[PDB]
Amino acid sequence: EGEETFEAAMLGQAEEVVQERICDDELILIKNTKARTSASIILRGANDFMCDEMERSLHDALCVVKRVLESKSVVPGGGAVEAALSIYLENYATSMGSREQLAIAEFARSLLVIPNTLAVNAAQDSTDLVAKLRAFHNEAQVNPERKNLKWIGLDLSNGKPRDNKQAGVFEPTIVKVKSLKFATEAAITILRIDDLIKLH
Amino acid sequence: NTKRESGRKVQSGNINAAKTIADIIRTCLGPKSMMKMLLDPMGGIVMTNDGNAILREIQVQHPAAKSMIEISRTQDEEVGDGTTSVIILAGEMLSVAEHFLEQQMHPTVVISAYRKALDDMISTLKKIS
Amino acid sequence: MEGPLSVFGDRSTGETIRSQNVMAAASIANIVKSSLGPVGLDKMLVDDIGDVTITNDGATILKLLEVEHPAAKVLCELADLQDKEVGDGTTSVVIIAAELLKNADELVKQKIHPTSVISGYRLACKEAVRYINENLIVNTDELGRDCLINAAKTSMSSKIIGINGDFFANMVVDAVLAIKYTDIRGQPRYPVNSVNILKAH
Amino acid sequence: AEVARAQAALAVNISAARGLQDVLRTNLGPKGTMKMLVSGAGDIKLTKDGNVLLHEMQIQHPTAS
Amino acid sequence: RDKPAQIRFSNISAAKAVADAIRTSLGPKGMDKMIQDGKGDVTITNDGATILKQMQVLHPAARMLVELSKAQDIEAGDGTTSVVIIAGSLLDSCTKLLQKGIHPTIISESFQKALEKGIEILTDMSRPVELSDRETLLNSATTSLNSKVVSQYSSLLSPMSVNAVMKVIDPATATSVDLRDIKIVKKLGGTIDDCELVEGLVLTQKVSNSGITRVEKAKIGLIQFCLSAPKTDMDNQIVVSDYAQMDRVLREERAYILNLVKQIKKTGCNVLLIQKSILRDALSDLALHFLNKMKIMVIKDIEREDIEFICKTIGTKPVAHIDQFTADMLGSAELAEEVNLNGSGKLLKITGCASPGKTVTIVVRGSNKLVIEEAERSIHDALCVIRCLVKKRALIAGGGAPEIELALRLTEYSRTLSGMESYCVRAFADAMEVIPSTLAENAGLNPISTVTELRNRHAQGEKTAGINVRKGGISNILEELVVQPLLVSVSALTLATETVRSILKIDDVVNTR
Amino acid sequence: AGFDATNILNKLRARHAQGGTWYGVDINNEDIADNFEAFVWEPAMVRINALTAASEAACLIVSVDETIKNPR
Repeated sequence: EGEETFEAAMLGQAEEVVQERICDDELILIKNTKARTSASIILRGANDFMCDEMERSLHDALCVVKRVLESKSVVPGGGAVEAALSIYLENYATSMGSREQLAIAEFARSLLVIPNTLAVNAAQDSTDLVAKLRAFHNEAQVNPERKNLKWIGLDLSNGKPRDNKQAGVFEPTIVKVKSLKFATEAAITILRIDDLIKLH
Repeated sequence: NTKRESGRKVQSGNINAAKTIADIIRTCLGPKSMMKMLLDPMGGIVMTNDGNAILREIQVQHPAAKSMIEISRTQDEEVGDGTTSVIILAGEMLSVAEHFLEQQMHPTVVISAYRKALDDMISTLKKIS
Repeated sequence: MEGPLSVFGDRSTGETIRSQNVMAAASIANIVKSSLGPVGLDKMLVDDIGDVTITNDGATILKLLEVEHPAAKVLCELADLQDKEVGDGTTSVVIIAAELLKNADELVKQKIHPTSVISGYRLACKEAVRYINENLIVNTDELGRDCLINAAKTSMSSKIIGINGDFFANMVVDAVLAIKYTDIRGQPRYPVNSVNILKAH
Repeated sequence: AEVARAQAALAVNISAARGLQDVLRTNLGPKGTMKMLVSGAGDIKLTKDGNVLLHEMQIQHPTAS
Repeated sequence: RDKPAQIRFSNISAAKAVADAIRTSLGPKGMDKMIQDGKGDVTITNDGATILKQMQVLHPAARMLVELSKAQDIEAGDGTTSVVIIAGSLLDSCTKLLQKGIHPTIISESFQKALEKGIEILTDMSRPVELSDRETLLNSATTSLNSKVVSQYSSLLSPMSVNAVMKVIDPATATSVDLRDIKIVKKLGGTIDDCELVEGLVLTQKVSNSGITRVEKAKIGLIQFCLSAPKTDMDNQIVVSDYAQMDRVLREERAYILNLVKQIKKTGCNVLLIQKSILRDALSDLALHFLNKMKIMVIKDIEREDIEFICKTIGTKPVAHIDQFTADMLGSAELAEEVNLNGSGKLLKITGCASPGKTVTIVVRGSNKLVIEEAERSIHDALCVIRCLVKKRALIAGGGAPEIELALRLTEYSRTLSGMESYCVRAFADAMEVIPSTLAENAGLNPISTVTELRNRHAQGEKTAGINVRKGGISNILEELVVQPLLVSVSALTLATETVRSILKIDDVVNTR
Repeated sequence: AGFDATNILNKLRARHAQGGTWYGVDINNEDIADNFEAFVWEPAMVRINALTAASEAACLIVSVDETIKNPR
């Protein structure tokens, strides 16, 4: 109703409410909202899609800033991070011996299809990438270090390891610890039946 | 369920449906035209220079025969014309590009040649427009 | 479904269904491989007849495929479950599982206790899992030259849509700074899309 | 389904017409005759005129339309 | 004729084919099944123990294995596979003896010999346990509950398992203390820790609301009548052709029952068990409101076992019609209680009920069904494995291992008997060792490694010792923390022993007219 | 010797990830061990000889998808 009285509890508290029209664009701009610091980034595109254009490229930058805040560090994205882990874990198999050279090597060899098929989807394919991956990756340097004496990273819009070591197209540390368990899961999952039967 | 589909077979049927739809329509194109005459399963004949009129009124198929009318209709509404161009253009690019290039065995560089060809096309057009 | 025609219901005993399952895992995991990653080609997939969908995401494809095979079923729902974790690794967790279930099952037959072979896929996991957090080796957004700012510029520069990404190096770090919400359970997590971002060309 | 293209579709056309047409050529001038016409009704009709023969029954082809 | 000969073989064909793949037993072995059923029904199947009873088979010779499955479980509660899987070991010897030319009756009688010689050795190895003290009760519960669903909730369920039998425990050892006395009542709400072993008669009776028969001097009755009213028991002179005619008879129906439920309230009996027998339908839907109005728990046609639990445990009998008040054969309950845990759930507890030193009642509780399940089934075998000790005490091993110990030592009896059957028992004697081999069998490729050595190892560990399938490795198998009561396998032995000679007692199959 | 390849050999490959010196399966002893200490021996010549003749006809026919003949 339009006869209803109005009180000040709906009033915003900030330095100034000032209306700024720039780039043919006016917004109600609440300057330094006092209860909590706030910020809003007005894009400027050449056209509307340009704002969407720049926006999705932010999303790489966006989540990866957020995701490393979720859990610290990362992996190098793509199967390059596991491409070194394979012979790490096949040696981690090898000294174990017996069954423990078998399963532990079976697990590490199975890692390696992802990056190729990643590069395959980018048409940088397989023999090229395994040439790229664990030729860089070494037992001489097994170390994550903080740095590269091997490039264990894989950037994918590409299919190939690249030079961007802040790149948000490498995955964080989060899903990695998860997905491997889930990768171990779908395998161990089907083990489970005991005896066998047919309902008939 | 156990199922997977392999490589060229769809791509072929794509190129197949791509060029075939382009054939009569591109000959129906131009100052010297042709006609695309459908014969209905009922016996009625349908003769139209627009295969979009022909194909929608006849069997529409899961391959690009499904994807040609969508982009024709996409070409139908916006400017209002080019209706016959896209299917003769899309059937034109895909065939000559893919096979030789899939004989060179790669999807990706093929994808880029479009955007490559897009600007020069924009270029020499906007220039020589 | 190969094997005898008299009995059914995933019942061959045998390795027939088992090989079938490493085949049943294959074709399902095979679908993901060409969809694997963003570079994975978008797959036009016909849901009924005119009903059709174009999907390079494994999980979204895994939603579409009704699983008569448990192999198909244990791969789908779990990558569907990893999709309900985040969705990073949907196409990933699928593929390796095609090999590992032959790796998980096989050696348990060969014994050395029934429980041994399984943790080997768990330990090497944890091994890698321990190795995981150890990696700033590539992609350091835990630190960096500008850290998150150039990480933006770099993650811009990776996806970059122009010579921009400079003004957009700061915008992304604004996204964590503009959102102070400090996500619950003690996380200093700032949703990047919860910022007011008002697109005006 | 299937189609026909090039001169294959053309051959079907030009052949069906001239296959139907010379059947009608039996009649013209006075030295033509009156072509027996029996449609689905069963009535015999003898006409040297086109419209009767043409609009009653035809050997069915895309050209016959 | 040839048909008599082939059918026993055809029995041995279908039967023995089933009892074998019935061993993947335990293990994480073999790929999980989505079973399209004989009618086309897709069913996800795992854990052969239930897959035993689950199994739908045809033919007489295959179903006797389900019959065999049903036998061990209800007996002990443990070793559901143990009785069946050895029918694989049996029909091993059988054919070879029929291939040896041994007569079916001799092969039949060969079952009894090895059985006597078998129950000899299993008891010889088994280490006696005290089924009075809480200790091996806890321990046999422990390992069983360690093989049951909840290992974590094996803790509180254990005294609730141990006290349950020790409620019903009989002097020293004997085969007694059944699970029928135990009334397992699933209680929605609470948790598995909240599962409660109650000493007395508890009912699964679930009636309207709460505060209803929570009072003191609330007896639980059985009525083999139900209450009266016009249009209940007493007459109506008015007939309903009319909704108005419908109302005055229902009004007179309600008004009269309202007096009767007072007479049930003043009975001291605040739970009537209202006969499922329907007089007009007996207790009115108009009446249920009124009995509950007096805080008396009755739900329409009360669950029949509750009627018998109150008969059996409490000793309640019907009374005279409430018009006559009650003869008060309604058993003695100075408390009957409706408990809502978290303000939810319907459980009729009869406390102060007559109980005959037995009918201990575990109330298996949880907010979920799975929660109640994981509890309920686990405590069940814990109840059983202790009932096992009580029935037949000590412990053998578990997972088939001690049978190889019997197998080694039985071949020695098969050495002594010096008969055709000494070979027949012998043809069976080592046929026992197939179990741990076939337990470890189903998981994979490059097969042959452990199988013969799954046998060979034990004989290497000789007569006391062998490999423990649950923890791995060779030792005295009977305690690795791998046990089942001595009852379970000797219960497993005879049944399959029995059922197979019937196949030999078959002259020929038939089909009824 | 009645053993698995893998385990027994992974044992060796454990021992060859560890001692690595002569460890190898000893057949009539039905076991694995350092073989040169175990007296299980062969003069290093034929090994390289075999090793030379190993990779050779290998790398030859692997270059053969093409074999040619005459009936005449």
